[PDB]
Amino acid sequence: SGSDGGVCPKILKKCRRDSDCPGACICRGNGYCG
Repeated sequence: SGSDGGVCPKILKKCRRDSDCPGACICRGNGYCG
């Protein structure tokens, strides 16, 4: 979850790229949603 579009619920779902996460989420450096 970030800002100005970066909005995400709980993060515990892996992500390859930012849009790999469901919702308006992005991807953290830990290899999971943000």
